[PDB]
Amino acid sequence: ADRVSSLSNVSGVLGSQWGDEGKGKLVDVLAPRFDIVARCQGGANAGHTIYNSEGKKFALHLVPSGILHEGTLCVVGNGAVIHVPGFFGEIDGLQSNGVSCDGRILVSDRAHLLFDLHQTVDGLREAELANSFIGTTKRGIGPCYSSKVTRNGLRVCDLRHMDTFGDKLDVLFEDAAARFEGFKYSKGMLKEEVERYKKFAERLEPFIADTVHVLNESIRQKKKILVEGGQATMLDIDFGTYPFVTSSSPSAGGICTGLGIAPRVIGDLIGVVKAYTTRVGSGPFPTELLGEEGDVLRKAGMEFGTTTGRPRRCGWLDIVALKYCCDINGFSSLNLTKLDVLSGLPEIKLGVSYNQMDGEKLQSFPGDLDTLEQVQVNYEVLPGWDSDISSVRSYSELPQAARRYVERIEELAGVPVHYIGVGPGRDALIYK
Amino acid sequence: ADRVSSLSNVSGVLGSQWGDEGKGKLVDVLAPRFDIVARCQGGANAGHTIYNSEGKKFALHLVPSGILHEGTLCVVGNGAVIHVPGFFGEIDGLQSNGVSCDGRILVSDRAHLLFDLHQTVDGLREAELANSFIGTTKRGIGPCYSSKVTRNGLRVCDLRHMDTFGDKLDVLFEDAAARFEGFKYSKGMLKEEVERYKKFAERLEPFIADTVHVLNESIRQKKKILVEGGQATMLDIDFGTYPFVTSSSPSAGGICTGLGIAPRVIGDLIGVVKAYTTRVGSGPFPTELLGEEGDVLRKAGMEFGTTTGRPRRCGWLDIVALKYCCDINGFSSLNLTKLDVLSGLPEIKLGVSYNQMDGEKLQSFPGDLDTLEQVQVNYEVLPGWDSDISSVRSYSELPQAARRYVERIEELAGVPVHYIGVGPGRDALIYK
Ligand SMILES: Nc1nc2c(ncn2[C@@H]2O[C@H](COP(=O)(O)OP(=O)(O)O)[C@@H](O)[C@H]2O)c(=O)[nH]1
Ligand SMILES: Nc1nc2c(ncn2[C@@H]2O[C@H](COP(=O)(O)OP(=O)(O)O)[C@@H](O)[C@H]2O)c(=O)[nH]1
Repeated sequence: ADRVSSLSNVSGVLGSQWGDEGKGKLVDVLAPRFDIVARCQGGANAGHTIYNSEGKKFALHLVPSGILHEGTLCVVGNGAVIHVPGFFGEIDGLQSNGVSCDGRILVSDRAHLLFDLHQTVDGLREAELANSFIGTTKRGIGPCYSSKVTRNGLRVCDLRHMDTFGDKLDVLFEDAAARFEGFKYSKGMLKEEVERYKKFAERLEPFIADTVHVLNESIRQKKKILVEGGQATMLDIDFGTYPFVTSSSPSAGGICTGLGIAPRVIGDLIGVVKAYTTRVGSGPFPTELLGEEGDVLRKAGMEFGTTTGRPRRCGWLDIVALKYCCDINGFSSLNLTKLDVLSGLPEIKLGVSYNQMDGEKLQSFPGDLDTLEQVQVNYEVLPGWDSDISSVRSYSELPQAARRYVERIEELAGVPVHYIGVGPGRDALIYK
Repeated sequence: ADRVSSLSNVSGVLGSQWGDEGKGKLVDVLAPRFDIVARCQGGANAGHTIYNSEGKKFALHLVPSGILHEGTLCVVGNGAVIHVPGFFGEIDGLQSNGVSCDGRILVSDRAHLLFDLHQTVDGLREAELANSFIGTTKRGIGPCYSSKVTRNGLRVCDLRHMDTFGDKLDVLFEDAAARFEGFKYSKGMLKEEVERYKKFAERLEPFIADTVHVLNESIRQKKKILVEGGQATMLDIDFGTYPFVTSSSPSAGGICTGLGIAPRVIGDLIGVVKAYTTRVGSGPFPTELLGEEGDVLRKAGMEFGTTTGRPRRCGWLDIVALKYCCDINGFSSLNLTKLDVLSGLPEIKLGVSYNQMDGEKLQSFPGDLDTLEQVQVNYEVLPGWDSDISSVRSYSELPQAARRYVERIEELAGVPVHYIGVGPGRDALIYK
């Protein structure tokens, strides 16, 4: 079961559901076998939680999970968005925990910039909207990618030319003001922003590097590279549950557009499938458990915001969406995480079919929410088990009902399971 | 030289420079060998020009170039943006020219909608800006992709639920008004838009289909599919000459995010490289020829807007950019087009190296325009020729100086040339 040494020159870990499946943990385990670990999409809005040898907790945002290994180079691709202030704060927090970052992190010169501006703008949007509620989710991710699409946003390369940075930054400052009256843009406030990032440019300079060239050059030199997926594909701007999705492309296609590598060079793709689904926030949720069964999962899995402490909605594993997701990415294998959370459940259901409001079986996963929010899920109950498995390291040591579980999944999904998570620890992973 | 039968289950044609390289022509020639031809990115803003057997001129916008073959199904992927009014106008124009479209064109339900709104908004932007000039380029492409990223835009699936379409459309109508004072949004004007697209929904209905499912299902059934690239990768939102680029991703990664297919399933990728570069509009142009040499190319190649008649800037083939582009996409081969345009030139230069403002050779293509607009190109003059080759069908029949040309290119680029265009006609293509 040498799964660690079976991976190709260029491999990648992708989330196959919604929210946090625990990709980081896997990336941390597989990282020492790779020369480079790169984040291709998203911003610091995410948050991978990993633990070292001593059991020390680490919560990453932008930095790839491979940062805990000396011989590994972390890279933030061009597909990403960087909130420079928060970035350095993240760096400082790692440097104080004995983890050096100097010369071990590359920042794509082609990656766009997320200013505090986008953050306040993001907030202004909801303030007037139907009123999305309670949560300091001032993640200016949406607006930043918009500036990018609009082509009026700034990129990392701009910090090398502070001369023009001024008249390049005021342009989107002026824009935002024209839109919201809750923004005045003082000419004095602009002066600061320039002098602020002028200082930031000094510190960030050694990190900047031609991400596209470096990566491609690396491949020519046979350097192994593991791509860390930002979020899940069900959250994808195109394939996810629109409009309830992210403005980024968490799918496999995104690793090409976010890193600048050829689709032909991408080898194995491990899809992280949590034993049960968890959707954070409003949106369609077929397998959603509003009853005690959901409460049991939530507490056991600790499905609560790392900052907000808000409970993530839970439910049974959705195979319909998973199968659909498998096709889109073309996963070589899968990492079935948080299996230890299902312990204690007498019955564990699986969403297999999708019926219409009347009773017609759908051949594929619904695009529009109109049809999706009105579906009749067809479950498949399986024998559960009452046994703490957070200690099982070998596959054969698992309960018969638990083994039957992964097997039924890999059967319906079509893709085999090579990793089974039974604990948050770096050590808590079973190889199949 | 059975290049037509060498292509994989899923192949694709991509532009490797800027502007129009003549991808459509190739797609039209290769189309009859494929079961499906699909457009993965962009909107009607493009415009592929192809000719049938009788020599009839056809100018496509959204519809893939494979539309001229009966046993071929054209597909407009989820990555695209559809301006429904213009679409039907394009359909009507094809139906009158004896080309039926009923049941031969699929429209992705997940593809976003480009309303006249985005068109007027796009215009409002430039009106107040530094003043981009003269040109009815009211292509609301930029703003539409923005609505998408913002997640407040509408998609094709919404037309199936006109009930909510109303309150879903007014949302971005209200938005635009808040931004520009040159927009008032009459409640009466909204009423129309709803009743307009309510009628459009009736006509478009038979075209709509789950693009993602269909395509993937097709692959499972071994149906060949050829992807038609929208524009070129040097125009890519991430990899192109930002900010002078399009809001879409014309690169290979884009065919994944635009169609919903696995990166592992994409086979051959033919990169269309015109014999000389042509950049339409302002932006960095290293190999730009402002002298007579440029005028000769422009007239011979007919480098003028199909609608605006404006002359496209011209120059020598840029190998630096090409090589850089080759890596990003991973082209299996290349299609060297418009070779017949180089006839008459005593000398033909090739951009090989890139020197700094002082004299330092760059290892890679520049990201920021600051450095790019200030480079010293290092050419490589080759023997030209004075011979009308618009009649040469075999490779050996070409002039020695012309053959030496393609060979030096495929040598420096690393990827072989399999197609050489010597005329706009369907028949005017040489196989190497
Ligand atoms: N109990 C348990 N927790 C796990 C397991 N795998 C991962 N986790 C935890 O689940 C959370 C996963 O979300 P997070 O890592 O923030 O998101 P990611 O970006 O998808 O990695 C982390 O806090 C992990 O330490 C597992 O097998 N069992
Ligand atoms: N002279 C000449 N014209 C060509 C050749 N191949 C294509 N063209 C024409 O060049 C133009 C290329 O732009 P177009 O095809 O609209 O753009 P595309 O979107 O890249 O296909 C078209 O009008 C073609 O008919 C060639 O080998 N020689």
